[PDB]
Amino acid sequence: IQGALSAYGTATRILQEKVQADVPPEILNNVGALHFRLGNLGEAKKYFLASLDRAKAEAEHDEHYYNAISVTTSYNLARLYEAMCEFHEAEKLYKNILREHPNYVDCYLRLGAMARDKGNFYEASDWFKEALQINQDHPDAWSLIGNLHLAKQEWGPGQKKFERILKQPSTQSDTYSMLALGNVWLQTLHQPTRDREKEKRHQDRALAIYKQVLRNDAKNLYAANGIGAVLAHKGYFREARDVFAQVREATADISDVWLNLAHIYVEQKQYISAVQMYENCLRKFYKHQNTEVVLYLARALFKCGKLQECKQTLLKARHVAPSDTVLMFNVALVLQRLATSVLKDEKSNLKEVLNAVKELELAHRYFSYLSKVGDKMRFDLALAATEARQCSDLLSQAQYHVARARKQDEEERELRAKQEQEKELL
Amino acid sequence: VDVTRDIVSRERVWRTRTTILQSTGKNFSKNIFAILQSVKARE
Amino acid sequence: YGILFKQEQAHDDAIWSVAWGTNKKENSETVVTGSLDDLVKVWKWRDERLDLQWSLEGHQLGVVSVDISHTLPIAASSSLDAHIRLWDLENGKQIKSIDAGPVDAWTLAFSPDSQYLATGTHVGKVNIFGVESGKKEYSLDTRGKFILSIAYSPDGKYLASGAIDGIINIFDIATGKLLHTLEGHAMPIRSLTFSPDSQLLVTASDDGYIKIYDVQHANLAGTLSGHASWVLNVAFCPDDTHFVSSSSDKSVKVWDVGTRTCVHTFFDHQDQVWGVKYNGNGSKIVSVGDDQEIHIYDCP
Amino acid sequence: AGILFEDIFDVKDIDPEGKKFDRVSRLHCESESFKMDLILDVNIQIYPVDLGDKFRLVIASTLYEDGTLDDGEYNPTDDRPSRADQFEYVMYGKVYRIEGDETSTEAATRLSAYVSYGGLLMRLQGDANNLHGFEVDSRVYLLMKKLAF
Repeated sequence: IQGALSAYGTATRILQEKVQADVPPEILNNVGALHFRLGNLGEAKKYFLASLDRAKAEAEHDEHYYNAISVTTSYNLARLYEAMCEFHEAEKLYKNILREHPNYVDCYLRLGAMARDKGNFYEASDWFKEALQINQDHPDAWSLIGNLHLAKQEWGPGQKKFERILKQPSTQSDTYSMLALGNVWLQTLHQPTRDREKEKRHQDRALAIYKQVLRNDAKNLYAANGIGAVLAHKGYFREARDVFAQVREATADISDVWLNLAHIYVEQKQYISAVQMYENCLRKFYKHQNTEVVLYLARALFKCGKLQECKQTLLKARHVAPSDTVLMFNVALVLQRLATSVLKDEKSNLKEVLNAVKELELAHRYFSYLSKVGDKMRFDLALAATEARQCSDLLSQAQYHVARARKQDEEERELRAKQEQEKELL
Repeated sequence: VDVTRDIVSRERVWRTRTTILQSTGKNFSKNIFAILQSVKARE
Repeated sequence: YGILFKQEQAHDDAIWSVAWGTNKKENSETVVTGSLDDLVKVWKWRDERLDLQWSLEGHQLGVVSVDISHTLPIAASSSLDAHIRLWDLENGKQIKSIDAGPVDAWTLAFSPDSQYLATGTHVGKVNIFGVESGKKEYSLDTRGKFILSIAYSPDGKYLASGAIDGIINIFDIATGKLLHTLEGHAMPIRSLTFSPDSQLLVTASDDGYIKIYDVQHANLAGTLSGHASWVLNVAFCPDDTHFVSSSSDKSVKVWDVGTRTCVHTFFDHQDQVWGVKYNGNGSKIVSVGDDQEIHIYDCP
Repeated sequence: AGILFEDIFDVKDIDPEGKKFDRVSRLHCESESFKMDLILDVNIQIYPVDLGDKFRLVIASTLYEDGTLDDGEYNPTDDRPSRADQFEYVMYGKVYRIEGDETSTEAATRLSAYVSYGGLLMRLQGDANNLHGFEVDSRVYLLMKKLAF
């Protein structure tokens, strides 16, 4: 994208030596279009404003249609304004195209996206279906429809119909829809009914989908993306790194690989290679504290940098939305892990015995509060009884060791006195 | 109207959905289906 | 329009809120913050410099909310340990510890009369504890999901609450009854505050639009496009001419409350800012966040 | 195995102080996932690298996959399948130093393994967890390969 820019810089000045002729809007619009994708958003904005001002001047260029040139420049300009933290100006510019040419699709599709930020039930779900009735042969507008049903996955099995609408041969082949099928089929995994010869068939079906979109497209990465997911679901983590390696190497800047790769690493007791992979996904400017990552972050952590620090990330996660039950359960499981790691074999510092009981008390208060909640993590939390029994015998061991604390107190007091007397000799 | 064919005929779409699926590079399936087939024979 | 003071490494852990005074009751010169490292530092902004005055401890979990009483030089601190401990900036001692068990403890809300303290409950209600009592005086019966933000008005005439699904609940602190319920958002409302005149009500949702509604008739006064990330903290200038907006994108935009325009933006924070608050006059703008760096923004 | 390290880097600066030699240039890559530095010297004549190139750099302890730990002598006539068959630039060196941000009491967080490839240096300055299999005076391979993405 720098080469077209280098050519446009010189083509802009090479059109001034023959005569005093202003630059046509058609060159400024594309040079600003290149800079729109770049970080020169303000500069592309000046390019688009000047392309608008120049194309407006074409009062006799009725053959080249200055009007379509101002339309495309304003379209890129509202596309930029939506991206310049300004949806008000993008709405007004996109409505200025709607008021003059309602037979346009992208200006009508880009308006629903702006309201879809506030919620997936506003004029987005309505504008997206209104665009399809005017152009049902628009694969973009029809593929947008299935994206509405992705908010609520309750249309798991029933989405197959609406994804198989434009599966007619006139649209074929379409990798977008065929892979959306494999995705809606993979979402059906992670279920305990695999011994019922039900999920194995699902694996083989999605694998056939992937082999087909592989035979027709060897360079599509998403095809191998699901194949690695199934091979990992088959139990081959040793052989999933190799399939994900080709995907990582091509582009590893997709949010999915940073995670799919990170599960093998947390699988082979390499949290040292898994915790950075999770931070790197969170390097994107979209959130700071996600729940789903931090769920994957604590898996088999037992280490001193992996228990107390894991609480800090857990609190960072519950800080954004405490309403989840699994955060409130794991914060208790880690609290019990830490308290049993100071009140069983330790024989450790004295202040920590005072602090461990406070943590154990808080964990026990959470044990009672969790048990009254109705809904759970698709798994009833009736098994808190073993945790309560562990905290009981933990209370007994803490009351046994708090006396060791005082014994070590007398030990250190007599050590300091038997040292002070040696110093008095000198 | 003519405003549709006035714009769909001069613009340039360098990227679309299916572009996003393939790598920009050259990663055929000879190195993919090989392991994909090796995993099925061991089972 | 810039930054005056730059406090590097203001904490061991990330700061989640910041409180500063606006009255003359030994509140505007001291800076009370609460971070996740369980250090309630009492910073004394003396000699135009951010000095530590007190270092209060005791919270099991990181501090979630810090605010200065309006008519009083004392303070308090909430966390997720269901133990809301009151403090004093006059001695650096602890007044009391409201055990808001078992977990139902959220951001604080000093009354302007400094007599009540609102705290969210997980059941959806808004428990109004008493400052000198500690007991649950009266609780608003507006159930739902959870209260994500509670605020008192500077003159004490209305009260709002941010839910998890973008539901403003305009209460009446003068009778204790739900009057309006503003649902102009579907995003979890992070925080909100009241205008110095109790006429406008800003809402900091997770859609990056600053939809400033009204309270007198419960209506929207205009959609302001905020940041691209989620507006975390939002405060009004004491002289009521502008209002700042903390997002989760290392971005300190200062929007206008009259024209709805960014009048200045700060990008000195390497991380996302978490707390923003004005001074007593509105020139110094203190700011905290995960950078653990307290910046003092002057806009004369 | 024997993979002491593995990552994707990309050339961010090529010989910056000026070119000191003619067949050798400093690459100042940065990593992509673990966020490591690299200062590498490559034979810029038989394996030319230009800016903005990305390569996968696998620092290995042996070349045979089973990790059977060869001696350190050169024998070209060898059937055994190696890791060098899927890379393009393989070097063989000797880690000569491991600096760190140790303090007197607590441990170090950032390490720097300096290895030297027959004269052509390298410094993998990262954090103290990815630099684990590296101990000073031990033989190590390089194995890099350019990603055509």
